[PDB]
Amino acid sequence: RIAGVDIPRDKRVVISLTYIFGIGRTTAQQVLKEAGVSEDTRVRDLTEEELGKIRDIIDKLKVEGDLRREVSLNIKRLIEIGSYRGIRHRRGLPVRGQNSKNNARTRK
Amino acid sequence: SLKKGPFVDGHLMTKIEKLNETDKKQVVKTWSRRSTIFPQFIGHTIAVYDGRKHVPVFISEDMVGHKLGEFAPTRTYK
Amino acid sequence: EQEKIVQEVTGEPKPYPQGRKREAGVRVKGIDNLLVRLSKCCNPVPGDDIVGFITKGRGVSVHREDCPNVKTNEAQERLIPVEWE
Amino acid sequence: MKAGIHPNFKKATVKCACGNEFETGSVKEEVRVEICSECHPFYTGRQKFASADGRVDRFNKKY
Amino acid sequence: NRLKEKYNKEIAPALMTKFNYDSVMQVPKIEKIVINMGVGDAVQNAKAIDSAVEELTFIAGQKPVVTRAKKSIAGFRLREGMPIGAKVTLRGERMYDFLDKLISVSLPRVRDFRGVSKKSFDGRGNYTLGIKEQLIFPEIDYDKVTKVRGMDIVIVTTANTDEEARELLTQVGMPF
RNA sequence: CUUAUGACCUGGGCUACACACGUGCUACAAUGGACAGAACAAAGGGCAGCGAAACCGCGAGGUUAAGCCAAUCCCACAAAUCUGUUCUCAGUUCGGAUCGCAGUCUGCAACUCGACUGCGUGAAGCUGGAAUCGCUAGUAAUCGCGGAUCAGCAUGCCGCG
Repeated sequence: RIAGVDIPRDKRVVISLTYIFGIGRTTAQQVLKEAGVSEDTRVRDLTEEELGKIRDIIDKLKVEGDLRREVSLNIKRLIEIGSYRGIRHRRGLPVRGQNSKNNARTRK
Repeated sequence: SLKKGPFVDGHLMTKIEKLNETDKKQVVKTWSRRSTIFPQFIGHTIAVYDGRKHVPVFISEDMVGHKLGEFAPTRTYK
Repeated sequence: EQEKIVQEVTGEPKPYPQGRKREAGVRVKGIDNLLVRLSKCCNPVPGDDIVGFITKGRGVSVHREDCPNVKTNEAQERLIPVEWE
Repeated sequence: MKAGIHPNFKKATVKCACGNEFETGSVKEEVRVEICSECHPFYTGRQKFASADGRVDRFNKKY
Repeated sequence: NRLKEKYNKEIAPALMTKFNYDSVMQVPKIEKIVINMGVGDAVQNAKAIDSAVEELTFIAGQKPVVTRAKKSIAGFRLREGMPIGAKVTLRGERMYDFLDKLISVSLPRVRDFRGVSKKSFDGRGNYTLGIKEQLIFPEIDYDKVTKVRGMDIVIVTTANTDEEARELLTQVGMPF
């Protein structure tokens, strides 16, 4: 697959492409705005000239590994420079600014 | 903030321009946790007040975009 | 049995949460009232002089110079000549 | 070469979506590829995107 | 067939002058390609052994062989006998054509493939491929893929030293 | 009690978190989700206060600014509803936390410690054990809106259909 990980062949055009890491719903709409494929066809049933225009737009964006690097780069950045928000990423506690006596069960 | 520039207090900009003009020198007890970090501050060590003491910290080429309040552990835990 | 008293006295570090009665005792290069801590690499006592290393954060370690940890320091600028006061 | 054990071996015509036509001998006859190695940009020396994108910020004064 | 004419007419004269060997007999070759499977599923599932008994045959039609572990291992809860993984051995014409599938086709389907491990030689002139996912080439057919185990590939050369097998794979086209 | 248990300033904290508890919303979907069309309220508030229209920003909004000390003008285009389109029963086109980056406002200042968008990420959960709680008719549940409080901030509480 273009992302290196598949889309299911029977879903619609927008939502199958949202399984691509880094690509959500509104990122899919900007691509298909440039593609112009009406967004409701079987993605088992396309042409490659149609899908070659799908490829190079994905080639233009931070999609597969690059978006996996740079946030993990930022995690490795801010922890190793102190930077208290680094410690909240570090210990297993919330980051964005919350209390602590309450639930916070996404991180312990 | 958004477009007013990164915020500094007048005393912080004063002594660091006295620091940058001649030579790097002793640490500075700031009480301005609230202030940002400018790219001129690199290599300047300063003392941030934590609530009960001024903790000395370092500024490198990576600790640039944030404020000074990222380096003030005010709530110690175990 | 008095070695068992040494076993039962574990709990004297328990008065070192909740603060301890401390002066400015490690005078930091003539400047007082700065966050420093005693080094656990080797104990800072008046043998050789005692030097404060600017850490990344979480305190300043008074590493007690002539230590194998203080001698192998990358970024020698972080070492500060401080006073035992 | 035991008979009745090995599956067949047919001269494959491997084709990439960018036009890279390639020849092997395989079990399947036709192989149509989205991105081959010659289509892959890391084989094209530096790839165009991530070589220019992998920079750190320039301690961004700009605003 | 394509790589052998490339290897004989182009690659072999190139490396010969590169290190000044005294004969064509001293020019190193890459003889055999052996592929391990090594699945320890038979402790839990004997039917999971049948996956990649059938599936590895589709990669290269030389059928892999039952590999029984020759020591009973209680820490893995494993007795002696008790087949663990399969063994694809491959030497000859199709194997460079298997390498033709590897460089040209397979490697861009590793979904975050980059400059692969340089220093993974045994100090002899032989190389191992670190592959953890088996969906590398368009035969794999995801809907008929229940088992997610990858594949281990060994490169065996006649390289008398090691650091020209370094330079062999570059002229072959192994990316780094 | 008193050159301190009083007064003033900075900054911290009242927001900590291995863990239980009440009390509240958003959900675990097809009586749903998504998009589009159509139509319908009551009550309250507005002078350094509301800000129309207009233009620009994907947007939160910015810009300038009519009108309104008010049944005149503005907040404010209500939501559920209805009709199409698409979705087809799975941890998914449900979930929306958690988290990254990019932003906007107010204010000296949003780091601890604000709200809200924009992009991404997409877990827990697929009606919850023993036991318990509310309700006699516009109530039960359900859906939005207004206001005190406030520079700023509501899943809070009043009050309204």
